Amino acid sequence: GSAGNATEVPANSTVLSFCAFAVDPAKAYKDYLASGGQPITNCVKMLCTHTGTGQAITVTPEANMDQESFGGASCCLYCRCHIDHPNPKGFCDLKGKYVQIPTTCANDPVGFTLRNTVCTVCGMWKGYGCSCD
Amino acid sequence: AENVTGLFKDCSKIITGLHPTQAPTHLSVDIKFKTEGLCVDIPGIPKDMTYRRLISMMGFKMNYQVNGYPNMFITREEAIRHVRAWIGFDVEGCHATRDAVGTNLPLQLGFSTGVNLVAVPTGYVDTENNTEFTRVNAKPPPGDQFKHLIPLMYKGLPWNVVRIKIVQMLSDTLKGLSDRVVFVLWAHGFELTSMKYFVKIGPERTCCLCDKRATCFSTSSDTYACWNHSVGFDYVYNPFMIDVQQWGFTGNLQSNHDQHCQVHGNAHVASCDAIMTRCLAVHECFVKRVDWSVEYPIIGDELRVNSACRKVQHMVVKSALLADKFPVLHDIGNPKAIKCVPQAEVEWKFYDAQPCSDKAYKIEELFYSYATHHDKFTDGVCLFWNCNVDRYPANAIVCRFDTRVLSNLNLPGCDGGSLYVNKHAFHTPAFDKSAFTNLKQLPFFYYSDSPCEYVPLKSATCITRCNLGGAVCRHHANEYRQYLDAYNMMISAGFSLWIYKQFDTYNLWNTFTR
Ligand SMILES: C[S@@+](CC[C@H](N)C(=O)[O-])C[C@H]1O[C@@H](n2cnc3c(N)ncnc32)[C@H](O)[C@@H]1O
Ligand SMILES: [Mg+2]
Ligand SMILES: [Zn+2]
Ligand SMILES: [Zn+2]
Ligand SMILES: [Zn+2]
Ligand SMILES: [Zn+2]
Repeated sequence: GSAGNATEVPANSTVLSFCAFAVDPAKAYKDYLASGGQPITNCVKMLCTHTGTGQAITVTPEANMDQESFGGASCCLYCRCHIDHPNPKGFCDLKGKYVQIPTTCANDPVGFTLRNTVCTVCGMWKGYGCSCD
Repeated sequence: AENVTGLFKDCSKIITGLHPTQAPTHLSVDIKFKTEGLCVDIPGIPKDMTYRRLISMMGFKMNYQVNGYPNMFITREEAIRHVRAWIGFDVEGCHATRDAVGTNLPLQLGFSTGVNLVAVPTGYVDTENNTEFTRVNAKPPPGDQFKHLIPLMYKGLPWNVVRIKIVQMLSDTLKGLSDRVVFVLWAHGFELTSMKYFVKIGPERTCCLCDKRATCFSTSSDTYACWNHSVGFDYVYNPFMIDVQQWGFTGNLQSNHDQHCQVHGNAHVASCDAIMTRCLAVHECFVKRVDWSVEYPIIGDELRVNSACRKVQHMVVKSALLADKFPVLHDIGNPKAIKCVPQAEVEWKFYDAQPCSDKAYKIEELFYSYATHHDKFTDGVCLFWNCNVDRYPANAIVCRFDTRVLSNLNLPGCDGGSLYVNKHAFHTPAFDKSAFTNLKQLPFFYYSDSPCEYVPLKSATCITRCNLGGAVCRHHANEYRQYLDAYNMMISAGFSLWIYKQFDTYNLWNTFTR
């Protein structure tokens, strides 16, 4: 009877319904973008000092004049659609930590976390960028 | 501002979630972290080390267009094209009472097939590390009419079991019949929600080690499965569904079902609900008569049955004309001229409810009912060949489908009638002895008037072209064998033959006079 606490805005319904059922959620999302569908919104956006490391995974928000900061779980697709995580057992990386995105690419924080991997050396975004390699 | 779904509505009884990390959304992070339409990290007020929050799966609401991905809801038209890919689907359910509130779990699933699968209440619970799919405390709905759900709480069954049993139960039912699945449901919300458990979705795929499109999916080892050749498969790759109620029905399902079909009474069991949904779809679509523009591919051996059917038709109506020498023949249910015996002296009149437009000049537009028409043809013989009616007149030759026989051709229907599909599916009324009360059953016989020409056999039953001898005559002995085979084929096909009682095998002998 609700009788509950509403976690979601209608604008994200179809996308989230779509990726929930999909065998490959990741593809389904990128595909859905191509179709002209809107990128997932409502992710948690951090008011920040914006002086800090550019590191993607941080225990407290760390941002740059270029970067913006988001609560990790809201930026993770698997956390967001409440489906199992690609890591075989069982755990998500982004949950419990803040995640930083380039402002230009900040429109779709959810996909950004899918597309890219952090470099193991400096613990920073690869190519967006990295002094390593 | 602003609107909310709620879909993935947080059903936990916790006040004050959720830390801005380990918060799925801005909507829930405690007011304490929110300022100026934003969120901010306060190290002082910590994220929870342990929490369990039930997430509601209700209101899935999926309408989307992606090139590689098929629409899983279909037009009424497209739903006719594929029939008995049709399965009625309804899920009774339960509420989570204890550590959460405000969502419905899928207690008992039911289908057009008599089967009912009951499951342990389980749901999706968010935790610090991940989302987990787990058993949940739950209670039955309040009503006295829901009092029957209580025992089902304990009984069974793990979902890993149920979603595997579901596939096989669908598998052996749809294996020969169709390439796909379509779900027929009355009010689609909860069943869509229920579907989340046993269904994964994606772009079309072909069966591993097989040609046909893949119905099933296996998480155990990634594979895409055929309807037939799958086994031990948990998930259903690409189901289709159609919501009947979307068709503008006035009332509740039971009212509309019971209007037409009385063979299904209602026990609240999920199946008995999921069947009723099918009758309606059947009736609404198929009791409208014989749209001829629809082509359903055939498997199998209907062609043989079709040829055999016509073949036996010719034989019996030719003889019945010879033996009793009728002046006129009223052929009822013949949309096209198409005399079965092409050459006969007899006056041949056609009657049909839906005469084909061209070639409609010959035919009288008529709907036969014994009540009205018992008088109206007193003369000659009447022929109803697969024209299913109010009880037949005393003078007639009739072939009728006996619905009671099951073969992959005929599908269940309303009420007690089976919808028969060879081509151009014909819904036929339930088989009734009383309909034949004026007639008698039709014994097998063979008739050939021909000049005569591996082991030979003697048949007491026939008119042989030559009976003076044994007498096995190599042309007839073979033709008799071939005809009987085509007769036994269509009698196994579920057709039954009935004749006016005046008819006698003997009178065909006098045609052998000279
Ligand atoms: C009887 S079925 C096919 C059988 C067909 N007579 C044959 O042997 O090919 C299709 C036709 O049945 C006719 N039909 C069904 N019920 C009828 C009725 N009560 N009165 C007249 N025609 C009927 C329809 O009008 C329709 O054209
Ligand atoms: Mg239902
Ligand atoms: Zn995650
Ligand atoms: Zn690096
Ligand atoms: Zn196969
Ligand atoms: Zn019924």
